Amino acid sequence: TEAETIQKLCDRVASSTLLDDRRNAVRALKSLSKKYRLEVGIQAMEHLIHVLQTDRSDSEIIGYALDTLYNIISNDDLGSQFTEIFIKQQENVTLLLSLLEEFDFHVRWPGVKLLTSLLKQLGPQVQQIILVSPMGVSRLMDLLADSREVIRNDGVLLLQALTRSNGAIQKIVAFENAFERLLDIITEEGNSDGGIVVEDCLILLQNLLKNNNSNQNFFKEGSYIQRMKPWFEVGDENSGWSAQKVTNLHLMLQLVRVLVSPNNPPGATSSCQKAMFQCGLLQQLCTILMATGVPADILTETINTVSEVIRGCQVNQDYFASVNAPSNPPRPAIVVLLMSMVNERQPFVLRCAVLYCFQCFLYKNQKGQGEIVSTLLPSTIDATGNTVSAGQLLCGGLFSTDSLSNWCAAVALAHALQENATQKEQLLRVQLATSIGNPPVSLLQQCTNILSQGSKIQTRVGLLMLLCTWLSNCPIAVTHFLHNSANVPFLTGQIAENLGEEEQLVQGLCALLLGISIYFNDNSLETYMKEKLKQLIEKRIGKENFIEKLGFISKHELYSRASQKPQPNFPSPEYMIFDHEFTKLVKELEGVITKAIYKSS
Repeated sequence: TEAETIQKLCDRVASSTLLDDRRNAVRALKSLSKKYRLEVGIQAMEHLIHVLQTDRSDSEIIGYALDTLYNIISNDDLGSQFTEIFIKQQENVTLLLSLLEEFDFHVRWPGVKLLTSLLKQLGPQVQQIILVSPMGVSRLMDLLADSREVIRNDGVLLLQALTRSNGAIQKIVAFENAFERLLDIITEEGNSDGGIVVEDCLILLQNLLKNNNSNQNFFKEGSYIQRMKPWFEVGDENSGWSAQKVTNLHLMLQLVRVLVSPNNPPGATSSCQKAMFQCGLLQQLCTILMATGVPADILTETINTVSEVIRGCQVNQDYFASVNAPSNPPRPAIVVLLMSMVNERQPFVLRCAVLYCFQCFLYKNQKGQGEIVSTLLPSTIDATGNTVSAGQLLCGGLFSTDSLSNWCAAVALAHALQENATQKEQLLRVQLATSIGNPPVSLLQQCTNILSQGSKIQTRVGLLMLLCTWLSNCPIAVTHFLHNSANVPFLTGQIAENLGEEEQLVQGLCALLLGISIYFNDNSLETYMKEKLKQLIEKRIGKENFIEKLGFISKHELYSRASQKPQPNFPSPEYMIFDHEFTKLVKELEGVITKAIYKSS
């Protein structure tokens, strides 16, 4: 029986009076830790611990005790329960911290590996023991300063486990110089060309910053954002990028994004956007955005990063508009964006990213909005220099046969109009170039006409989000809409029908559009005053029925997700239904429209 033989090694370790004997026993008990743990765990563990408490004068036996404990605890779920047994006595963890003050390799290295495993398996509990132990975090931070690369590198992994989801420890590590030290490890290792140690440092940096407002502030106020610029100085290569270089650069971009996340306190993102402009980071990122031979996944992530760097920041938005591609007719980055978005051939995730970048370029940027719309107006301002305009590309996508391009172009245009009173009115002057035989038709009416043409649902959702955005807060748009006599009957007909579930969303959007045409109706068009439209709802469809159908939009499965996330990074083309900003409009208007409809007078 092994339970007995290991009991004899246990009693030797415990009772044996000479160091040499105890040591050979621990060494053998080690043999039985790998390939045989369970008894060793339940019968050797407290003796191995006793060797750590006594016997500290012999590095060799301590080494073996820790290697054996590592083997009891680590999984390369037995590992979980042995961890719980180990830490029952919290002094067992503080004893490990004491041992980590020793520099002898055979003590230090296994100590680091064991405490890392404990930390990975029972994070919150082990972290708490370390946090309240005097000098506990300090002794671990100092592992980064060990002369031996193997220890320093395993120290980074330990500190990932220590900092994970622990605000208090993250703040201590920041005060103890972690940002400078980790950035310097990355520089020395060669930035994104630096292999797995760089990846590990970047992961630790993410633990230090993600969901940590105080550390993001420390990062910014410590003038560390400028240290991120060299990371994106990639140019000598641009064909044979290793998988590890891609992994590193992806993490580096994610770090940039943490600092300008739309979910931060607004002042934090804004102040970081400014700092990124001042040290040349934004400019450097736009350089990779316009380079050649950048792997698809980096290109997409870089576009999504630049998006958040510019989002709502006038100086940065204006910088982005000044960026040109290196072509014989210089071509704005914005045009290069829109080309890709409506390119039926490009990868879906790239088309989504380019849409995000365009939305963020326009966000709170009335100047940019007016620049886009003005390319659609009969105004011979020298558009040449770049012959294809942003407006021409959006019209092409709007009326192309590809529903994805229809949706993206309609949403891109809605973002050009949103909260812009002037551009909503300007866009009403746009008349489509019609092909031979066809009568003239306004852009507004043509968008509307497409809704009754057997177009795909996706096409019609996009056009309806556009039309709702256009008419919202714009009585003159409402009048131009209502003045074409086909529009109200069409809307009431669509809403009144008893169609399948997928078609219900279109019905709901039709109800929103009809509601907008009541709520924002200035009663200047005798044919369709508010009371006439309301009586029409009652007769053709019924007031309660109207509201049920209006309610379909916000009750849709994908609506909740679109409302929470600004990024349009849908899983696949069939999920491309709702725009985030559009969800804000529905939230703003559904309630007040509902009240307007139920009102009697």
